[PDB]
Amino acid sequence: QAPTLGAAANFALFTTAGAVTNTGLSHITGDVGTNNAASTNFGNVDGVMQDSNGATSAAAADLLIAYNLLNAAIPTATLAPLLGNGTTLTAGNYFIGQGASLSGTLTLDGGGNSNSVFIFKIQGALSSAANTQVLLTNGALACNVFWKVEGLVDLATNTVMKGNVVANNAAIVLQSGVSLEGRALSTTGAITVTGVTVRKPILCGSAVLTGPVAPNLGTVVCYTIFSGNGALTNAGITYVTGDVGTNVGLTTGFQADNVNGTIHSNPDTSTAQAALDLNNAYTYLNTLPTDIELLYPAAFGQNLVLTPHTYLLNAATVLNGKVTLDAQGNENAVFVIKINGALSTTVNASVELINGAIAKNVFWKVDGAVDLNDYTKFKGSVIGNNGAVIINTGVEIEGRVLSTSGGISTFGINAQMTPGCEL
Repeated sequence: QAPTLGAAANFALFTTAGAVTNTGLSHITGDVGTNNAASTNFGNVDGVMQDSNGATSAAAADLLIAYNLLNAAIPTATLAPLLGNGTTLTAGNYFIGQGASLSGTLTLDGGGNSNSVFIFKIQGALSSAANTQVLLTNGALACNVFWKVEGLVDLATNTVMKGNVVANNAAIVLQSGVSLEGRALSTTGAITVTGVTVRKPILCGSAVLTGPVAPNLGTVVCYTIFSGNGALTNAGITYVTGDVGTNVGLTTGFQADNVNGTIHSNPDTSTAQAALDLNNAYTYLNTLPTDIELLYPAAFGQNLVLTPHTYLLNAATVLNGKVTLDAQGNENAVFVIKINGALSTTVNASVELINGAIAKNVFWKVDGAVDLNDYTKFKGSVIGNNGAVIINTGVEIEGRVLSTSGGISTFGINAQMTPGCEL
């Protein structure tokens, strides 16, 4: 059996004792923390910032247990300290009785068995040369790779690294552009990262993320652009699949032959029922418990990747460029993004879906105005509350844009509802 990390598994970056510091734009999936200080200068992290609390205390204890199992592992072979340079290794417990250095390419080959475990016992420091790459093949999984390092871990610029890097009574330093599918864990010592990507490995018994239970949209699943209260006005050449309308005021500017659906030119029984159902959905989304707070709403996007959870952005939010929603292979995964303020975007902003994520299962609860800037590619169901909506030239929506209250103005857009309507 590979060693369990217990609570330490929750983390991308963790030290039992010391400072945890970021510089520049880093992309992190997993908790970040220290059991005796507070991490500084991180941007948006897909994980909880855990500082000197019950979570870090638990991680500290389980990291110790993990370390001891690593230290107890009976070596299957000895390696020279120069690791990589085109070398391939199969499963084993590898003993290096001095400081080690990674260089060039190192391939870990699973032999067609995803249960293959690779443990490196480094009796000294571990360094890499710039542009070093650790590669996995033939079934090998990052969650089954471990480095037990008795000294400073220092990974050079653009190092591609795999596995759980456990530094015992030493610091970890991850230089510009390091990309780690794995974890940086210290039993005490500082962690310093600069412009890195670190994503905790999935599998090896990690719970499959589902996200929260999706709201029931009721009849508003059949609408694509809808206001509970306020004029709905389109200009330019716009195409819609699904219904459009307002429950208070007039809908104008949509050309019937461009709408695969019904334009409700003024309020009717359908808009009345949609308005009730929109309020119910908003209230449901608003009251879902927050899993992860994204601490920098002004900096949202910039190639942030999210996983199935309920997120809170606790201020007006700007989507700059791209945000990606990663279902991690679970097509039924739900993402809820609660925004406590207005939502606006840059031109060419985008929401992208990977690893099975579908727009039907993405929801945005926006407590304020919604403004989708020119040529934004937006996905999911946006439910705004008390604020005007503007959807600018060329915006593409796979999903819907709804407001409980507020006028809506659209300009030359293409908006197509996601599945659920049965009319």
